[PDB]
Amino acid sequence: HEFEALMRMLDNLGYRTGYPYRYPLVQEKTKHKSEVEIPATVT
Amino acid sequence: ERYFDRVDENNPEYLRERNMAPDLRQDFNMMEQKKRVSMILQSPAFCEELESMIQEQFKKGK
Amino acid sequence: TNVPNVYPAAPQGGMAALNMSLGMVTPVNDLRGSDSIAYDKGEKLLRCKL
Amino acid sequence: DIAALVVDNGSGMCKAGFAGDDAPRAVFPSIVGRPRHQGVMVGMGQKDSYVGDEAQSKRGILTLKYPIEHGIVTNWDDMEKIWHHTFYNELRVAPEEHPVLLTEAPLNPKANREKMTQIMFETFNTPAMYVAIQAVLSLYASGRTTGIVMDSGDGVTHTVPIYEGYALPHAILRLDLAGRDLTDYLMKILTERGYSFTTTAEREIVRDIKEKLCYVALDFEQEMATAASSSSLEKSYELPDGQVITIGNERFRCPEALFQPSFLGMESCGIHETTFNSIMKCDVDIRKDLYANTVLSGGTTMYPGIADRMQKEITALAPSTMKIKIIAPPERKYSVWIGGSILASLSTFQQMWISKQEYDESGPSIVHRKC
Ligand SMILES: Nc1ncnc2c1ncn2[C@@H]1O[C@H](COP(=O)(O)OP(=O)(O)O)[C@@H](O)[C@H]1O
Repeated sequence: HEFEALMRMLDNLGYRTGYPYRYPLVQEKTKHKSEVEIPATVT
Repeated sequence: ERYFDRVDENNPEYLRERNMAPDLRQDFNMMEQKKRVSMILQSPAFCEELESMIQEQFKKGK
Repeated sequence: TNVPNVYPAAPQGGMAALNMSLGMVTPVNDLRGSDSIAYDKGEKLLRCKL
Repeated sequence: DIAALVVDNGSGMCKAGFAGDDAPRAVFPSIVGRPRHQGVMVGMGQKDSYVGDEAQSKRGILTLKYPIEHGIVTNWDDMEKIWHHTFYNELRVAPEEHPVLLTEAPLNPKANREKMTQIMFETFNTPAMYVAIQAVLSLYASGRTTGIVMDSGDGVTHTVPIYEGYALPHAILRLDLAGRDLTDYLMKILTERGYSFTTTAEREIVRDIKEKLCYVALDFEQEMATAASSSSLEKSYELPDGQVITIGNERFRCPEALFQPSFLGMESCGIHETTFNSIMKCDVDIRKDLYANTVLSGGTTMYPGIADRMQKEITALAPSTMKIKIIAPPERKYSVWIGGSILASLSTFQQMWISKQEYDESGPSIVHRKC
């Protein structure tokens, strides 16, 4: 768990490492639950 | 006697009932079923954002 | 074609330059935009401070 | 308790209501009718000119003309008549007691705002009046402060992107392709079926036909093949004189001029291409949000299947990694007024009103100072 964060630090700048992450990471935009927001018509 | 009970010419804002298009008849009912204007004002988190955004956009310009 | 730039490092101050390069690459406040509505002002302020 | 008034004007529709209300009080077409036949009946009701909902009842004996075309007023006297009818006959409120809120198109000539402000202070003695952008108010009615909005009315179509409450003036795109031109095209393509409509009342009849029996095809060529090879895509309209017509093939032909203006022969591109170009004109960093928030506004976007076709056409031009979604509120006809009903209700908006006394030393250009 300590090595994964360090190695992702190394990958962020441009060090093209080939280390496979056991735990994949995704950034996604946060979700809303205000009553103002209207859902989309389609998928 | 319903016809004696009420008169079309007694109340103009009841006279509006006779002269409505059907889609105009739905639009009012659906839109006051939704109560969007009430929703936006009653909900604070969007509200003070709109408040301060208008106020400090007036602050520097326009 | 070019990776984000890395500031040169002192022999004992490499990771400070690492942090400052990473901070210039990734802003600490990225909630600005469409996510401004998601959080109220008071909670967003604490998130930014922390 | 003095409350502000919100009056939304567009070519063919005028709405008005008190601020803070869910519903506008008055909705009526922006029409002016003058009698055309020889009036010989002594002692009964005749008038020089009919305006509003009453004029639409007597289409047979009236010539109907619109004061606004393409978002630009042509005769200001008719506009005064409509405003007077709105203030007095519809709401029965004094115009000089309550402030009034007004809306207009984003891109417009100089003289329109100045003339509108001059008329609104001088004729009605309005203590305070403000001008706002229609599409910005529609986005406020959707309740998100960011995203690109498409408002297509009966006068003109325009897409503006708004980021953090600011509409970028360079990225605003305007296309002169509206519902009245679609009505004219529908009349021209109904000519070939054997039914002929020439007068203005018949134009209103054709507009009602378009509102009732039109839809947007997902695939144009496949729908032509289906309509040519079968009689399933046929509906019957019943005219006010009792005659019955069959709309048939034309139902998906009239709205398709929105996407391909080559049918009308217009040089400009389609509406989806216009939205895509308006997104291209913005900065890269915000483009994600512009592809994430898109709302439809205006009565022209009430054709069935408009959202699916819009999403498909935008996704075709968009990058593959981008996510495309289209938001279509059910009350997209009256969104702009709703936004106005939001904007007048705020506690910071009372200082945003134009002062009556300040106009005396400023003049008609004061709105360009304050708005
Ligand atoms: N239910 C409907 N279905 C399809 N089209 C409609 C419908 N109602 C109105 N329209 C079209 O929208 C136009 C009115 O647009 P509108 O929202 O009044 O524009 P504006 O208010 O900006 O003048 C009409 O000309 C008509 O062709």
